[PDB]
Amino acid sequence: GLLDGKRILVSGIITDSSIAFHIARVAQEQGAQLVLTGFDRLRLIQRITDRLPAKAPLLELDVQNEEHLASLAGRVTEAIGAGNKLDGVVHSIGFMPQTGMGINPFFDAPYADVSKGIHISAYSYASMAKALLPIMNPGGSIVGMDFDPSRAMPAYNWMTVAKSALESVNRFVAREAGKYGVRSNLVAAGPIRTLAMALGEEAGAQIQLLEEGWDQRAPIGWNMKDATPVAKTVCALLSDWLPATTGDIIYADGGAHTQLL
Amino acid sequence: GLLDGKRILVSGIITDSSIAFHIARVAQEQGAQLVLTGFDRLRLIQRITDRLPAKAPLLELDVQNEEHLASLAGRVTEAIGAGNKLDGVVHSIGFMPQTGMGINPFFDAPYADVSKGIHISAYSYASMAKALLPIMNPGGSIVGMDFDPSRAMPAYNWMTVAKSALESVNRFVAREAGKYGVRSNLVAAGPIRTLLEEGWDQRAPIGWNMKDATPVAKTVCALLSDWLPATTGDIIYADGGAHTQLL
Amino acid sequence: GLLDGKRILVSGIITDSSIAFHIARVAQEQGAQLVLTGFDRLRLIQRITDRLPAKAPLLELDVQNEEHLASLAGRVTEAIGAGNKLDGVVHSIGFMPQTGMGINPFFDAPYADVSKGIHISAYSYASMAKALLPIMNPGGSIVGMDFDPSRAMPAYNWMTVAKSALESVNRFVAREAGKYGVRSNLVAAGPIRTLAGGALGEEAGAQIQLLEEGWDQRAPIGWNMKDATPVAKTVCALLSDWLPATTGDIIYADGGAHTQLL
Amino acid sequence: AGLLDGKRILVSGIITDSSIAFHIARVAQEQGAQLVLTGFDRLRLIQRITDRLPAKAPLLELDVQNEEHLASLAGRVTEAIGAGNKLDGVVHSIGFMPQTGMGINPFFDAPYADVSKGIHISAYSYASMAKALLPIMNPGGSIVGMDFDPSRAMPAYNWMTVAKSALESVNRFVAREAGKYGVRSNLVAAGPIRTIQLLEEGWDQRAPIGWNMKDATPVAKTVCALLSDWLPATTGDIIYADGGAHTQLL
Ligand SMILES: NC(=O)c1ccc[n+]([C@@H]2O[C@H](COP(=O)([O-])OP(=O)(O)OC[C@H]3O[C@@H](n4cnc5c(N)ncnc54)[C@H](O)[C@@H]3O)[C@@H](O)[C@H]2O)c1
Ligand SMILES: NC(=O)c1ccc[n+]([C@@H]2O[C@H](COP(=O)([O-])OP(=O)(O)OC[C@H]3O[C@@H](n4cnc5c(N)ncnc54)[C@H](O)[C@@H]3O)[C@@H](O)[C@H]2O)c1
Ligand SMILES: NC(=O)c1ccc[n+]([C@@H]2O[C@H](COP(=O)([O-])OP(=O)(O)OC[C@H]3O[C@@H](n4cnc5c(N)ncnc54)[C@H](O)[C@@H]3O)[C@@H](O)[C@H]2O)c1
Ligand SMILES: NC(=O)c1ccc[n+]([C@@H]2O[C@H](COP(=O)([O-])OP(=O)(O)OC[C@H]3O[C@@H](n4cnc5c(N)ncnc54)[C@H](O)[C@@H]3O)[C@@H](O)[C@H]2O)c1
Ligand SMILES: Cc1cc(=O)c(-c2ccccc2)c(C)[nH]1
Ligand SMILES: Cc1cc(=O)c(-c2ccccc2)c(C)[nH]1
Ligand SMILES: Cc1cc(=O)c(-c2ccccc2)c(C)[nH]1
Ligand SMILES: Cc1cc(=O)c(-c2ccccc2)c(C)[nH]1
Repeated sequence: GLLDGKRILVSGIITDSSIAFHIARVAQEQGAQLVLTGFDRLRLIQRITDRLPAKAPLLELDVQNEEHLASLAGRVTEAIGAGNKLDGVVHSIGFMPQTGMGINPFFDAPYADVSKGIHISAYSYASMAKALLPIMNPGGSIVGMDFDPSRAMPAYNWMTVAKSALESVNRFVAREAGKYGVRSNLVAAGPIRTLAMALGEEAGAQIQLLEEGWDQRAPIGWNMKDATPVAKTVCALLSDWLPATTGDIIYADGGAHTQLL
Repeated sequence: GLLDGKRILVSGIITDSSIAFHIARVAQEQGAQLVLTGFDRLRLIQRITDRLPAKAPLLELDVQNEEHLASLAGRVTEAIGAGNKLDGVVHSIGFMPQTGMGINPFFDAPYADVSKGIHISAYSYASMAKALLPIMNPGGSIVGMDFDPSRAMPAYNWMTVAKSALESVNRFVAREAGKYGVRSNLVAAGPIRTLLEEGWDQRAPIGWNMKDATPVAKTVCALLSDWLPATTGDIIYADGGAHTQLL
Repeated sequence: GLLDGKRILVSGIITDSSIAFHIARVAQEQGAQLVLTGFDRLRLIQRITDRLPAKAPLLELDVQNEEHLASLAGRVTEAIGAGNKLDGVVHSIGFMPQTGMGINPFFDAPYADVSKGIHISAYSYASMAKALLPIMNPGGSIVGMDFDPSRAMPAYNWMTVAKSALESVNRFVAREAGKYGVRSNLVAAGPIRTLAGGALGEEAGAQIQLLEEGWDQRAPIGWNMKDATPVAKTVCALLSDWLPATTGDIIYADGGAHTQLL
Repeated sequence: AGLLDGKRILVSGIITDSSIAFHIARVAQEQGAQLVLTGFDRLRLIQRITDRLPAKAPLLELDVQNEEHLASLAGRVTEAIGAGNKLDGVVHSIGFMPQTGMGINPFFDAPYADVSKGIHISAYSYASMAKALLPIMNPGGSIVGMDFDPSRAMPAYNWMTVAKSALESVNRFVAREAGKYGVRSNLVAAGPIRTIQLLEEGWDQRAPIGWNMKDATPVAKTVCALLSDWLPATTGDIIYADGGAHTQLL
């Protein structure tokens, strides 16, 4: 069991297609004891999380709510049992209003929308670490989800900016986590056909070119309908097998980003 | 001169130590016709800009004020004259509340403070391009100020995250600017004493003087010129070559 | 164990301080079945490899010898048994004459010396893959050792150039390995006190001390140069099935030093 | 009042009038630079090509694989520019890779002897030229080399990619040496030029300001900008004159 006896917090489950769902499933398969955090539709998330191989407490967490962050540690402790701490934290949270991601021109995203997206997608990574590092064990691991933002691309627009910011946040979180003997890293994954992944002919064709370029580039290929390789990479970072890796990005994209054509 | 007859907008002058002040001075020395944008203390900024070698109209621009952005192009046109356009735009705007940049712990910066900083330091680069690209000429150049955020460091804290965001914004602005025949780039400058640093002069193969902004100002002018015509969505490093050296 | 039943080739053992020795030890502890390759002093290497927790066949491999590479696959097959293939290959080979790595000025390294170093440290990664990919299994993993060469530094000189070339070789090897369902990655490690101060004199002794001490200061989780286990563990992670979508890439086992400025 | 007025510059790498070096030399001359040219192997043919440049320039023989040429190069340049005068700029536009390590030939089928000759000419020689010409270079000087972005693998480019990865590393070490003379060292990572169809086509779409492979002037202009006094704080670095394609995914 890769994660045998490890207590791990998993945020970001909304559907069974969610990257977090797959992380949670693989982590449980690998012996982990999870705590799950959900946003807004908690009774709907519970029906989904009931599909996971093992039972796990579900706690409410809106990263934009300062009360949820202030009480999160006390609530996790109550769930895992007093005297027990977390060995891992998984941030699989992202959000960008349609104005900043999709068909809307780059220049037409109002800052209020961009700011909500950066708050949820990038700032919250620090918010979660701030809240959960006091209840984390030495040898611990914080993992976040990334989509390589080193180059501009169509449609992604302001979410590309939020990922650029998240990569910077990660590096600063590693400085803090280090003080606790905790590692902080991001998994930069290739495109995964979640429920969200209708937009019209132009954008439908844009996502087809990205998805098709990914598999051509990827020397080992890229299956967008399979989230298991991503989930297994997060679990590798949660394990004890990458003990000298922190403030870094691990690419689970089939190698696509290392190839030009 | 390097920018003879070029009409260039320069934002970010507050003191004579400001990076923008040096860009403006070197650009004027190189034949550029300037339009200057100031923020908040406009009568004070006019006292300071009067110190440059040539006269230049001063316009108010608060990047957080949507009215200023909506009228900016019409106000620049009025200043340079109807029928004339900008050949260059310089973004030398940055801000981060003390909670997000300095001795305050990284985790203690409230998001409202971080958001104001990202708005001013990163989002505004797109706001200025959106406002000024319709009144820009083919062959034009938009330049922004950067401080290499690729690796974390002490104190820079949330301003590093704003810089990381600005680098991403610049790559997207280049896609838009490109439709107008305009280049968009950032100058990742070394530390400058304008109103962390010592290792820079050692690391830099050609050295680094923090008390001198002229090498940074010159690089911005090179990017504003016609001598880097195939460079866009990129970062030019004017830091004495420190970022390429480990020790 | 992490590598239970996996047949893995490990090159680069010369002493028990060797990074490869630690990879081999951790891999055996994790259930791997090993084949070991040695250079020049085979009787010497056999004495060291006898210290590993399990017995493993030792084969001769000089990466500059074309006969050694041409017969390597047939020799590995003979050792693991016909009908069996490798699930992993570990390249822990590096060399740079004193002329190009150390106190000697950068400009004073003759090309013949630079070329031998690039041959051993960078070209050989492709040579090993060319030789061992026909006898590798889908799901396989080739791992190479790296030292972050993205920025220049004192004394590393031409070995930085060899690492810069090796990083490029790896990306091309991933294109080839990919056709076999094999991944190809590098572990960019922080400095480790292997067998290979005072020897270089005052000036350079102090230079390598600042470089080495900068790693623990920069690394948010610290850096112990007297410990190869974290590096060995990362190689094993790359050899496992837990990074299945990572290829042509570099994994940094440096305490996170390369992500920090100061 | 040209960009490079009165600057004495060495330009290596002219073989045809399609050569990137030919365009650097032409735009440098147009900008006031006094040039010294170095040629390889077919020197009488290289003289026929340089006679097409705007101004007269001495032509010297330089085979980067020849140790005698490198050892005498400085003395020969000094003789050409005049005793008491030094170089303000050096341009390395030299590259070579046998067909075994670049093209349709499988990556694994390139023998090391071929790879080594290519790395010698394309990467090591950048340090060889600096070693030879830095003693005869002025403070404020500039050494520029030609690059093709090797940060990601691609088809055909094969071992040449590895040579450019090595050259980028050599450039960073040359900056440490050049720095002692008050000299900068940089590379121009240029987009593709006709001096492969997917490279050449994919480039103009991705590049926000477009990319014309039939035009070397934008590349020549960037080299001249690096040779000028307008990038005085840039060393050990790479300037991308590629239309901006490398900053773009699609
Ligand atoms: N789907 C892909 O192709 C892909 C690729 C790379 C990276 N990612 C990243 O993976 C992560 C998860 O994406 P996914 O594709 O699994 O999508 P998803 O829609 O299943 O999950 C995003 C999650 O964020 C949560 N969330 C939104 N606002 C929140 C708030 N205020 N507080 C707390 N939680 C909030 C949502 O409820 C949801 O659970 C994101 O960071 C995303 O950017 C996705
Ligand atoms: N100072 C350095 O060492 C250094 C190094 C690299 C990059 N930079 C960057 O260079 C730029 C200029 O900084 P500086 O060092 O000249 O300092 P500064 O104090 O002179 O400049 C910052 C400018 O931003 C302006 N500004 C702030 N909020 C604004 C708003 N809402 N609307 C309009 N203008 C606003 C200020 O008035 C000022 O003119 C910044 O973007 C900074 O991040 C600075
Ligand atoms: N020691 C460090 O601090 C450090 C840091 C990062 C990377 N590395 C890398 O780790 C790898 C192994 O080095 P190490 O530190 O364990 O030292 P080492 O001396 O044990 O390893 C180098 C190995 O290369 C072998 N070798 C040399 N020439 C050969 C040839 N022609 N054919 C076959 N094998 C040959 C040697 O016999 C030796 O086993 C190298 O690639 C090195 O660059 C070392
Ligand atoms: N053409 C492109 O698409 C392109 C793009 C980016 C970079 N480059 C680089 O630009 C440089 C010049 O290439 P080019 O496209 O102008 O073609 P080219 O063939 O005209 O230039 C290469 C030059 O190197 C010289 N040379 C070769 N071996 C030599 C030796 N042993 N000693 C001395 N000189 C020697 C040749 O004589 C020739 O003049 C190369 O470094 C190349 O990699 C080319
Ligand atoms: C390829 C890709 C990357 C992402 O980050 C997201 C994403 C963005 C916001 C919220 C959730 C996922 C999507 C849908 N696709
Ligand atoms: C080294 C350095 C980098 C910067 O970005 C700024 C800066 C930050 C906000 C506003 C103005 C300048 C400073 C003062 N120094
Ligand atoms: C820090 C470091 C990096 C290296 O690559 C080697 C090395 C160089 C050549 C051969 C073997 C190891 C050493 C000793 N140290
Ligand atoms: C795109 C591109 C890159 C290069 O390096 C060369 C090249 C290779 C060897 C010698 C000269 C140029 C060419 C022709 N094209």
